[PDB]
Amino acid sequence: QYSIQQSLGNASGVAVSPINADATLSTGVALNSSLWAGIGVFARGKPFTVLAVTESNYEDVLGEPLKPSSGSQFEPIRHVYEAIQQTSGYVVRAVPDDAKFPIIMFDESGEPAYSALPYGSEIELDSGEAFAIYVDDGDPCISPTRELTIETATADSAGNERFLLKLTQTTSLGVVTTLETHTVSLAEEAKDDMGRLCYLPTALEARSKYLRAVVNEELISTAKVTNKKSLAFTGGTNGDQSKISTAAYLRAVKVLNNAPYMYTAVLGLGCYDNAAITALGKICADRLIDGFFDVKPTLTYAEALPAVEDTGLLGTDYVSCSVYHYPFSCKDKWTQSRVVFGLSGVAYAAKARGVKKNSDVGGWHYSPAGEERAVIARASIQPLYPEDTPDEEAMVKGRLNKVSVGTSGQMIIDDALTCCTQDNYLHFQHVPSLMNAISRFFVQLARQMKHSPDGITAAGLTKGMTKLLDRFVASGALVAPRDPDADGTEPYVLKVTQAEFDKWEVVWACCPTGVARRIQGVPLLI
Amino acid sequence: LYPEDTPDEEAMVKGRLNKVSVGTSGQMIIDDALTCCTQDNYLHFQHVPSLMNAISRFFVQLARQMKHSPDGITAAGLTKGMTKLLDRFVASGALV
Amino acid sequence: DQSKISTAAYLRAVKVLNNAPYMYTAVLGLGCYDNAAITALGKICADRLIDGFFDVKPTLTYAEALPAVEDTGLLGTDYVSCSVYHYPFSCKDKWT
Repeated sequence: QYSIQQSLGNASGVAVSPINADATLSTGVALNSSLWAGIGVFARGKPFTVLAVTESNYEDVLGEPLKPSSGSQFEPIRHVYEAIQQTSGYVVRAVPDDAKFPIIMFDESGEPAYSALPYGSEIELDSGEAFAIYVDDGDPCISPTRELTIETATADSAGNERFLLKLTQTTSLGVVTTLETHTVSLAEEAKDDMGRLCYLPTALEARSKYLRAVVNEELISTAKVTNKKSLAFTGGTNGDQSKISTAAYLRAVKVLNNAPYMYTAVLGLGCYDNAAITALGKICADRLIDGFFDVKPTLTYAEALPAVEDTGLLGTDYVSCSVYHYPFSCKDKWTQSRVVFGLSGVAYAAKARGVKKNSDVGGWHYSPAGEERAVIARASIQPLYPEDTPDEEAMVKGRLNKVSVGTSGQMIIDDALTCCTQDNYLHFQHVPSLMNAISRFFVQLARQMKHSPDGITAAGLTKGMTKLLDRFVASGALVAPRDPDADGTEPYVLKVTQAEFDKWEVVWACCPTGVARRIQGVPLLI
Repeated sequence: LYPEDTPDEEAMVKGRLNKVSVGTSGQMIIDDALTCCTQDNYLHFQHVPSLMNAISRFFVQLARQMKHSPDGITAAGLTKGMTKLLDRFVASGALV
Repeated sequence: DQSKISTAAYLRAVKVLNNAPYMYTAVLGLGCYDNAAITALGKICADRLIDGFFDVKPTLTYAEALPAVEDTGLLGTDYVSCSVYHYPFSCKDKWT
């Protein structure tokens, strides 16, 4: 046929305007997905990077669980295991300065040499070294050891010689498995069988998870690789992970702050550094993200209260943050021995269970402390301080959540409170979750409506906000106000004020539902 | 070609990419259809632009014939033709 | 050598295809991975109100697929009917 023009001119031809649709605009936000983020010390992982762990592949990413014999190192992995039973998450690994990774350098002839370098430092190539290969994963080549083999290959039209690199893993007993196989060429312009580019640094950065390579530009032209079998990486050791400086924790927190991925909750994976907890609370307040924190279980009942005040969270600046204390002990599943845990992740599990009760709205109504939401399933619990009882009123004043014995003999979280000094309905965790969800949805929807003529954007904002509020009311989030004489029966009241010519204000008022914490009954005779 | 690796569904939806999956009978299948539209204004779907383009093409072809006509007659012609086309589409189930 | 084709030849072929008396309903990218050619094909699709299908290079991995779509000049509201797909798997040729 022929082209169809648009916005016809002054005569003759006809035109069809582009399709116009604006009342159909909508914003797609899950509002039900819950994800957790945290930092910790793990046996295997890439230092100071955000790593995504799921229910299936978390063990491979984080490596083998740490032995309980070592001090203050088994907590993060087991907290991650407890918290990951519901949803996936993001972790940041912290490493001491003493740790290092191995590097294998190749000469012009092909004679290999071995060295070890710290994680932060960048490698340097001296004269006579064609290139170097190091491990990006950071797992030390102890116990299961990684070995590299080189084989020759055929050319491709242009005569660019290529070779096969094979990385294998060998256990202590002698079991050998093939991990990776790749075809790489020293020539800058090389092609694979399927047409993929064949350059060792580019190929490793594109389709490899373990190895990276750096090639000295001086010796790229004159370099030859011969047949070498079973090249083993030299000794790479991990420093004492029991002692971690505050600077490393701060750097890990800063790295976690700048993460493109979206996470719904922030968890303290066995971190007892006050500065790190304050930074995590600042991140939670900045991102309007719920946060859970744990006081050191080693402290007694009397010493628990000053510990909360020691952390810079007791104030009105951090509202969504919550704290817990758990001084009991249990038994590890992997190793049959006594262990002490921190009550972090169980609260996240309760929150996830409460969220999953609804599909579209999100189901953020339920507090993370209930008869069925929180159960704390563990092998066996032995109290560490018998013949001693806590003070409930002191804990309420200090904003601490305690534990009790359930009807079926299972330990249970009997209260949910946040780190808010005032009693202005904010110490409860039920309301900030709803408010944060509403604010996030409003920000996401308003970001799309930027730079619009007046009137159209008013209708769009009103329609979207009314739909969201109606959905929340239908889900049961909002209840009629407790004062019907002074306040209208409408659960929510929304108003839009243009005010300034370019600025524009929106106000919404909601009545959160009630939480049954104390029940009192009296008998009367008639 | 890349085992032990999984894609991110949400990232693909944000980037307007159509992925593939495994069907019930063991056959690979295209599980989504999206277009290169940044906004979510019902245009990222491929179902609507096809209908709109067909309607526009038919309207252009029919209006090309009715050029240079006295008023009234051309109004009746355009109204009758467009009503017939829209009734046909409604009967076919295009519009709800 | 047909392996290496300059962008000018692709642009000339696209321009020749634009001026075709015959009518076609869809535009397909037959294994063309030149960004300029894909943008020109999308422009033709938008101009003729013709549905278009395009394919990202299968050689890229899952992570690298997303930047490739943004590299092509199709992520916008100007091209609505255009669609893109990714398929990194392999098969066997019937002839060989």
